[PDB]
Amino acid sequence: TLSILVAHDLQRVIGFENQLPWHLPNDLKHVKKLSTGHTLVMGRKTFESIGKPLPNRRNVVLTSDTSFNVEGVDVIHSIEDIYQLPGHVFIFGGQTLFEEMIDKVDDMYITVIEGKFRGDTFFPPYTFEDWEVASSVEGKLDEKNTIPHTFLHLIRK
Ligand SMILES: NC(=O)C1=CN([C@@H]2O[C@H](COP(=O)(O)OP(=O)(O)OC[C@H]3O[C@@H](n4cnc5c(N)ncnc54)[C@H](OP(=O)(O)O)[C@@H]3O)[C@@H](O)[C@H]2O)C=CC1
Ligand SMILES: CCc1nc(N)nc(N)c1C#C[C@@H](C)c1cc(OC)cc(-c2ccncc2)c1
Repeated sequence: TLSILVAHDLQRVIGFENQLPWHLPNDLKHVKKLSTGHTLVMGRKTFESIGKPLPNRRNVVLTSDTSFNVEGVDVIHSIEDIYQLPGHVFIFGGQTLFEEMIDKVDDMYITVIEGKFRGDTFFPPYTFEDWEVASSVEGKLDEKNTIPHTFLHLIRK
């Protein structure tokens, strides 16, 4: 299974100056629950913005840099290498990897952040004409999660 995992706003903003524009604990839990025990594939800039692998799953980084070798991270150098990865693989960002992979994935786990933020990186445009809504669940608002948000699971038709 090859999936996209992404959070984007009403205009498909995903990032700003190598950071997420929002702070949403419910979304991090969501990500943990989905990917624990599986594989995350991410671009080099995305990895460096956090700088540490996420524990309890395989962390894979795509980069042209043949000197890359981080403790607890696996490296690949070609998009083609993604297909050799075993198990459930989640394309985890950022913009460049999303653009490269959106036409190739089976399904998408999207957190729609119902706001308009300033961004410099975007999720590519897509149409529901090509994607069936397997599920759509509103996030609960509270003290620490104060932006409305919706978890979508979309499956390519
Ligand atoms: N809201 C969300 O769900 C998410 C948001 N983000 C955000 O996205 C932004 C970063 O996106 P972006 O700038 O596009 O960077 P990326 O994370 O997509 O990294 C780009 C780098 O990945 C490597 N790479 C990509 N494709 C290839 C390839 N085909 N072959 C070899 N290497 C490749 C290259 O590394 P190299 O230059 O070393 O060769 C390239 O420079 C940040 O703001 C981040 O916060 C990221 C993930 C999720
Ligand atoms: C969650 C934000 C998020 N939400 C959703 N729905 N999809 C995503 N793909 C991401 C994401 C992401 C990237 C920036 C990312 C990569 C990473 O590579 C290790 C670690 C984290 C991370 C480690 C720990 N705490 C917060 C974030 C985030």
